[PDB]
Parts: sequence; C-alpha cells; structure tokens
Amino acid sequence: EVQLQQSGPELVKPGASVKISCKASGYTFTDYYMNWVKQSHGKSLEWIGNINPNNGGTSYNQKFKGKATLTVDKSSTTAYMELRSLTSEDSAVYYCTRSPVRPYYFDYWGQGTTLTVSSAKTTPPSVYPLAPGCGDTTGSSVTLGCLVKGYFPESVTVTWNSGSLSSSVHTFPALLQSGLYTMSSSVTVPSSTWPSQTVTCSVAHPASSTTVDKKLEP
Amino acid sequence: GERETWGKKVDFLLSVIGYAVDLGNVWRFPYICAQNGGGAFLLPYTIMAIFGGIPLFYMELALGQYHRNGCISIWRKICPIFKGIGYAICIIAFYIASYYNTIMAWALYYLISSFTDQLPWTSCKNSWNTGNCTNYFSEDNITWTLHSTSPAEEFYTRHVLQIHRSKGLQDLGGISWQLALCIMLIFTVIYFSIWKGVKTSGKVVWVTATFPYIALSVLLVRGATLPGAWRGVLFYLKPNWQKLLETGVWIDAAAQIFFSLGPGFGVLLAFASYNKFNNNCYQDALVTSVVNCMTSFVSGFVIFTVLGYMAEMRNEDVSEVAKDAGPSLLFITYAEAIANMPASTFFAIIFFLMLITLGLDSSFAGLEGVITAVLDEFPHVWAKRRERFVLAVVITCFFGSLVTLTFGGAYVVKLLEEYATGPAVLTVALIEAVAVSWFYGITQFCRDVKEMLGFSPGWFWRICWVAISPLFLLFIIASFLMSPPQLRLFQYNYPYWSIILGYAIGTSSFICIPTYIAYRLIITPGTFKERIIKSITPET
Amino acid sequence: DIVMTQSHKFMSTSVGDRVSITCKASQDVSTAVAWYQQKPGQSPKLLIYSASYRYTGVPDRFTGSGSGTDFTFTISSVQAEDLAVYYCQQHYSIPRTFGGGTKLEIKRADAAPTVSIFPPSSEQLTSGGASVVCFLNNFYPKDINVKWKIDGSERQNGVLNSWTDQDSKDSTYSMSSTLTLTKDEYERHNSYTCEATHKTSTSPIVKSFNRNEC
Ligand SMILES: CC(C)CCC[C@@H](C)[C@H]1CC[C@H]2[C@@H]3CC=C4C[C@@H](O)CC[C@]4(C)[C@H]3CC[C@]12C
Ligand SMILES: CN(C)CCC[C@@]1(c2ccc(F)cc2)OCc2cc(C#N)ccc21
Ligand SMILES: *[C@@H]1O[C@H](CO)[C@@H](O)[C@H](O)[C@H]1NC(C)=O
Ligand SMILES: *[C@@H]1O[C@H](CO)[C@@H](O)[C@H](O)[C@H]1NC(C)=O
Ligand SMILES: CCCCCCCCCCCCCC
Ligand code: NA
Repeated sequence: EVQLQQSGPELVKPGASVKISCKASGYTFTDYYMNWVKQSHGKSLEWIGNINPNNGGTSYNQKFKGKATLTVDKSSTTAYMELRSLTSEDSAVYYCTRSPVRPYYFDYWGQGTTLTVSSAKTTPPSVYPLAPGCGDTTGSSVTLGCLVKGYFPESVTVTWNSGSLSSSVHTFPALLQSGLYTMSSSVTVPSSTWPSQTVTCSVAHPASSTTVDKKLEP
Repeated sequence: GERETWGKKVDFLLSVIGYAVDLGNVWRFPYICAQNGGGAFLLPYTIMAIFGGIPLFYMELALGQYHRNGCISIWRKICPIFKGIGYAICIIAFYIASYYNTIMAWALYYLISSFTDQLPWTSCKNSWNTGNCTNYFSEDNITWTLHSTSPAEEFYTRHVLQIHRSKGLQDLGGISWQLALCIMLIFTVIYFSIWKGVKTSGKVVWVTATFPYIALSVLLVRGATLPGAWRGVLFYLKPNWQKLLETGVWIDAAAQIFFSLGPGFGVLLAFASYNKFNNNCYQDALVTSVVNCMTSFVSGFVIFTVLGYMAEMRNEDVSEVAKDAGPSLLFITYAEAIANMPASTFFAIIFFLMLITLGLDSSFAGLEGVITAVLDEFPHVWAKRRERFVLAVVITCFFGSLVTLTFGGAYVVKLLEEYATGPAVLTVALIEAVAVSWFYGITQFCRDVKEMLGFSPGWFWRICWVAISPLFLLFIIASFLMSPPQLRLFQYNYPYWSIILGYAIGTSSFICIPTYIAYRLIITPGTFKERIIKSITPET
Repeated sequence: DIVMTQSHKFMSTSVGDRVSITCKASQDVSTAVAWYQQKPGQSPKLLIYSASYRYTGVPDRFTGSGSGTDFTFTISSVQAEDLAVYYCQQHYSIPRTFGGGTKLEIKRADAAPTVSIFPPSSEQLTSGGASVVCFLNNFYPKDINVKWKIDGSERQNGVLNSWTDQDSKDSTYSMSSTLTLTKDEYERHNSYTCEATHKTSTSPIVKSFNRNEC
C-alpha cells in the first residue's frame, strides 16, 4: 500500500513561487531517496533531483540548480519542492517518486501536480447541457452529453452520477482560446435507462473551486 | 671529528625516493586526477612540478649536501634568527608521527587478518556486522537501501577502526588495544632500521622501496585482466579541459606536487648531508622526482583498472564507486574488489604489505631528518649512543599516537592532516624558501652549486628560486587560508570550531620561530642594526 | 551528461503482434536501463529495471533485452489495455536522463463513425449564445474529414475539431466538431447539418436537425 499523495493543481502568476507537497505511506519513509520528476506538456520526463530523508541530503540536477528547492519532514513523512521565478516554461506536471540507492529506479510515483504559471484571471466554467432532440429516432442506444465553455486554467473534472455508470463515456480534450479553455463530454447509454432514471453531469473547477451540476432533460 | 657518509650511492638514491613515495602517490593522485579534468590534469600537474616542485626539491637537496648540517644547525650558518625553523619542523614531526603511523597500523591489522582461508570482510556472519550487512554470493535481485552497508564497509567501520563506538571529536575514548599492538610492532620495525644510523636506513630501504613496484605490477596486470576495467581508465583519462578554466585545480595540482615531493622539511637536507661533496645533485633530484610522478601515474592505472572492474560489476559511473576520497578507497572499495577475485588471500596480503612498505620508508626518513638535526645541533652532548635518542623519539611518538588509536581516531587524523600539519609545513617551507633566496642570497647559492658541481646552475633554475618557488608556496598558503575546506568523513560533518582547533595546533608548532627571532634580537648587544647584522650574516 | 535517444517517436502494432521498442544511449551503459509505462492521464509506472529484470507486479508478457548502448523492450501479446507511452531511462551516471518516448498506437480494422448532432440548450440561450455540436464516435483511424453545413452552405468559421487519444478497450478514436455561434444568428436558421467523410464508406455521413422545437 505504498501511496504518494501530492498536492492539488496550482495557478500562479509569473515571477511568484509555488510549493508542492508529497505525503508518503506504505513503506519505511527513512529508507528511500525521494525524487521529483518534471514532465512538460507533450515532452519527456526530466529528473529534477532527490533528497535523503535521514538528513535532507539533496542532490539536484545541473539544469535545475537554483530553480528548485527540495525539503523533507520526518515528523509527517512528507517531501516538498519549491519553485521560484516562475515562467511559462514551468507550467507542467510535476511528480514525486520514491527511489532506492542502487539500482536507481523509480518504483512508485505520485499522482502529479498540474502547475499553470500565467497572469490570466481564474475564470469559472460555464456549464451548458447537451440534450438530444425530441425528433431523433430512439434506437438501441441514445448518446447524451454536457458542454463546458470558458475557464482557466486547465483544471476541470466532469463526472457522471457519482461514477455509476460510465462504461461508454467519451471525453474530449479542452481547447484553449482567448485565454479560456473549452471542452465537452458525451456518454452512450442504452434506451432502457433514458429518460427513465436520473442522469446528471457534474462539472468541478478546483482552480476556482466551483462545482456546477446539470441534469439532462429531453 | 667528522660525520658518517653513505654506504653506496644507490642506498640514499633509493632512500630519498622511498621517502617521497607513499600512500598518497597510490590513491590521492588517481582520485584528484580523475575528478579534475581526467587526463587533462596531467597538464597542470607537470607545470607545478617543473616551476614549483623541482626547484624546491633540488634547492632543498643541494643545501644539505653542501653544508652537511641538520635541520637546526644549518640555520646557524645561514640565518641564526631562523633557527627556530629547525625546531618548528621538530614539533611538526611530533604531530605528523601521531597519525601517519596509525594508518600503517590499520594495514598491519588487515594483514594479520588476511592469513585466513576465508577473508573476514567477505561474509556478513561475523561478530561486528549489523543487520544492514548485505554481501554477495547471496540472493539475487537485492536492492540497496539508504541504511544498508557492505561487509567491507562494516569490517573497516566496526571492527578495525571501531568508529561506531565514538560520537565524534567530543567523545572518542578509549583506546583500541589491537591497533596499539600493531603500531607497537611498526614502531619496533622502524627502530631497528634507524637506531644504527644511515647504515641500516640505507639497507632496510632496499626492501621497503622496491616491493611496492612489484606489488603494483601484479595488481596492474590483475586489474588489466579484469573484465570491464576500461571504464575506470576512461574515467581516469577522459579529458575535461573546462576544468583548467577553474582556478582551483591549479592550486590542487600545486599542493599535490608539493606534498608528494615533500621539500622544506629537512628530510632531503639530512639525506643529502651524508654524501660526497663532488657528487651530482641535479641528476639525483631530477630522477627521484620524475620516478615519484611516474609511480603515481601507473598507480592511477593500478587503482582505476580495479575500480573500473568494480563499476562494471556494479553499474558504471566510476565517480559513484569512487565517491569517498580517503583510505576507504583502499580499505573498503579496493579491498572489497579484491575479496571477489581468485587468490583473494594473495592479493590481500601483497596489498596490505604494499601499504606497510609504502609507509615505512617515509617514516624512516620522516624521523631520520629530525634525529639528524637534533644530533647535529647538540653534538656529543648527543650522539653518545644513537639507539638511545632514536628510542626516545619512537616511544614519544607512540605516546603521541594514543590519541589517534582511539575509537574516534580517524577524525583526529583528518583534523591534524588537513587543518594542523598541512598549513604549518607549507608555512615553514615558505619561510625557508624566502630565507635561502632573499637572505642568504640566490647568487651565493648558485656559487655554492658552482663549487660542488663545477658549474653555476642555469638561469631557468635561478629565476625559479628567486620568484617562482616562493610565489608557488604563497599561492597555496593563501588559497587555504582564504577558504579552508569543509571537512567530512563517514557521514559525519566536522563542527564549525574544528578550524579553531587545527589552527591552534598549527600555530603552536611554529611559536618557536618568532620567539627565537626575538631571543637573538634580545641577546645580541648594541644597536638593532648590528644585532640584525649578526643575525643575517652567517657566523664568522 | 547522457543522451537517451529514441529514434521512433511513434510505433504501430496490432492486438496480438510482437512489438519491440529501441533505446539508444550516448555512451556505454552496461546493464543500467529502466523501462517505464505512462498511460495517458496517469503517472509513469516502472516495468523493467537493469535491462532484463522485471519488477514485482508486472505481467510476464513484458520483457527486456540489450547490453551496452542499444536496448530493446519487447511485448509478445499486445492487449487493448497496453496502450501507453513507453520511456527508457539510464540509471548509472548523474544526472539520470530519459528517452523521447514512444507512443504505441494500436492498429485494427476500420469502424464506422457514429455521428450525433446536438442543438444548443436553453441554459446557453439564457446567457446569449448557441453552439451546434457534432460528435464523431468509434472510428478508425484518426484521419477523417468533417464538413459543416448551416443551411446547405459549407460553414468553415467557428468550427473546432478535437481528436481524443486512442481507446484502451476497442482501439477506436473519437472527435468532436464544435460550431459556436451567437444567439441572434442562431434564431435566423432552422435545420442544421453536419457531415463526415471517412474511409469506411464513400458517402459522407449526414446528420440534420430542426430548430423548431425538434
Ligand atoms: C593546544 C591549545 C593551545 C589549544 C587551545 C585553544 C582552545 C581555545 C580551543 C581548542 C579546542 C577548542 C574546543 C574544542 C571542543 C569544544 C567542545 C564544544 O562543545 C564547545 C567548543 C569547544 C569547547 C572548543 C572551544 C575552543 C577550544 C577550547
Ligand atoms: C613528503 N613525503 C611524501 C613523505 C611524507 C611523510 C612526512 C613525514 C614527516 C615526519 C614523520 F615522523 C613521518 C612522515 O615527511 C614530510 C611530511 C609533511 C606533512 C605535511 N603537511 C605530512 C607528512 C610528512
Ligand atoms: C541499519 O542502519 C540504520 C542506520 O544507518 C539503523 O537505524 C538500523 O537500526 C540498522 N539496522 C539494524 C537491523 O540494526
Ligand atoms: C527484490 O528485491 C526487493 C528488495 O526490496 C524485495 O523486496 C523483493 O522481494 C525481491 N524480489 C523477490 C522476488 O524476492
Ligand atoms: C604565518 C601564517 C600562520 C598561519 C597559521 C594559522 C593562523 C591562525 C590565525 C590565528 C588563529 C589562532 C587560533 C588559536
Ligand atoms: Na615511503
């Protein structure tokens, strides 16, 4: 049950700083090096540096010298990474991963932390329902869906009926335009469950902390 | 009436080489050469020799064979006020001998433990290993942990050194009796090689100085036959010319060639004292130093072939397997590599024996210089029997090494070797380089060389003694004093006050030189110009 | 430093075929190569360590070979859930570097794109906008043309095509064509029509609806 739970997404203006946590469990925290890997959007993995939890024995990369600062707390078994002088290049997904001394592999990773470095205002998403028309031919399955327009940054989660059921949901990647993102979702459900039961789409925005729920109505 | 001489040219020709060649040639040069440009470190290493090392070595070696006096009585004939130098070195020696022998003690304890069919540092089923101990010929797939240790590291740390029984410099007592018996056997084997004078110290050197080259040859063809040994050589010779841009590696090279060459201490003075007056000094100094460097050069291969094999057996980056820059590179890394080879008992015995014979010749001379000076300063007040004085010195060094024989002895070794003895030897060497060149006169020195060798030394050497050598030492001293290195040994960072203790020990070594200057300045009657005139001009 | 070069950025394979990914390093590595699997939207997962050794909790179908500079990660039976990006990484010299990444796309038979058009809801009409949506579900491969028709005229402004990543169950792509328009312009046209041209059939799939309360 080795679990590495990081912090949530962070939206920060360029030039500021941001700190990411990493709560470890399921193993002897004082036994393994704690690492941080930077992954850019569409790019490869990039090892930032490690830290020895016993004494805070840091080992940074020459490419990240003076950019990232790694700390550790044994009282709560939690690692931290701080980034100062944030620019557009720092907007990426950061992981904290466990690793032995030899051989130096990354056995367990964290869930990641989406960092967005921009001065754009945190815009709440506009949730608009996408219900099928009343003139369509109800076949063996009807396809429903919900639309999300205008939000920043890329931090949104659209669920369907508390995750039950979702065996045919297609989610489309968000598109950035005029500083605001826009995405959409769909779900293929049989004709023996609609519009009989209750199907409601939930749109959550952790950056603005706004959760709007809309139910589909034909 | 007259003093003794050499039994044969080769005896002292190998005696000075034996003093010059030691452990550091074997292991200090390969590491500092690997991490400072690789093969490109060969470029500043020679420049600091030709311009810094060789002039001090030859200039030091000439005065001894010309004046034929000790480290103390030679200043009475040059600059009496600087006679304290001859005493300072003495005190310096007492500090040096406090740790330089204990290392050999360790090697000896490793040698007497290498007579077993199964070497102690191969398995983990011993009385000193912890639960972290993980060896090979064990289960595969093993993965190293932050707290895990190797049977070799466990054997050095918890058995011979026993450093786990001390918390640092604060609490280090008491004394380990094993290394005390070892260092007693060593202090006994050096007694019978000095007590008779230069007759035995020119005969015992025959063995102590020739064995390391044989052992290095065997270890060389051994490490060359090991699979994956090219990685250590590649990491050893890979040119990193960007290191030459850093002003640090030049100072590192200068210091390395100074301590390896060892001028300014009176050992070369004493060894040169017992020699023919018309004997050549140029060729002697040249040959000896060039061998001392070449020996370091091949020692680099001897180490990096084995460490390359060790990186092949593990996973590469020889820097990872050669992180620790100290005795651990020989007592743990190299030893653990030896344990995993056929005829491990053989390659262990000849290795530790090599270490002991590497140390012995340098301790022979190390003492020999001081003994020679003291006997020459207090003649026939002293010299009634030599064995008496040599014994009185050896015993004092034994009681002076009890601080090093403690459980936390290695800490004291680092502290004394880097914060105490070093800057003081460089300081007194600077004082000598200034006194001979700027007080006695470099022209008169070239005239003395012109008397012994029959011709005046070239301008290349004169311009070195006048300016190049004093600035050569000045650069190193200034570099250290401006930024003393942060000391670390075995996952233990030294307290912030360590530099205060080292400097305290360092200054207490040459408290004698200015107070003796004040002594003569307070003893000679008349004006201060007449006193400094009788103090600058040699004895009438 | 070390440069881990993955020449093939993308590789195509089918369900059941034998696929092998190559990894080229800068210098000699001996046996210090790790293979990681990163599924789209998840954190990297360690699969292979030290060239050939498998980590605990890894199926037997994933193997590894190579010794020096060129290394190979081999999958015998490709499954639908094996769709992920694979990375190679050296673990000997500091610092530890990674490869470019090889996105393993799965090849299968063609599929007819189910097209579904949707009229703007009243909640969006309250705010003052109207976007007609055209969904394209379950087709292969990714290459597919989407043409819009407001009232018979090919509409091209305000069209956004969004292609998703490949599926991990049946390996079928899906895309969304969005036509975002104003309310005033929306209330001046009735029957919208979006059509899609794919390689499964020569006749583009045409979907239409009426604004007059469906
Ligand atoms: C050889 C003689 C002349 C050197 C004496 C110099 C004195 C001042 C130096 C030498 C050793 C030093 C001490 C070394 C040990 C300790 C213990 C530590 O918990 C407090 C600092 C303290 C107490 C240092 C204070 C300064 C110190 C006492
Ligand atoms: C120089 N060659 C390599 C031998 C080194 C041994 C040494 C030496 C002197 C007195 C002894 F009793 C035993 C050994 O000779 C001079 C010297 C200076 C320092 C400094 N700082 C450290 C050690 C020594
Ligand atoms: C291993 O070493 C660590 C410290 O390095 C120590 O805390 C631990 O107790 C050791 N393990 C055992 C089994 O003693
Ligand atoms: C591999 O080594 C690890 C070291 O932590 C160990 O936990 C694991 O059990 C080993 N694998 C097997 C199959 O024993
Ligand atoms: C001539 C240069 C002497 C260098 C030795 C170290 C100097 C120490 C300065 C004074 C500190 C003394 C602490 C007790
Ligand atoms: Na020697």
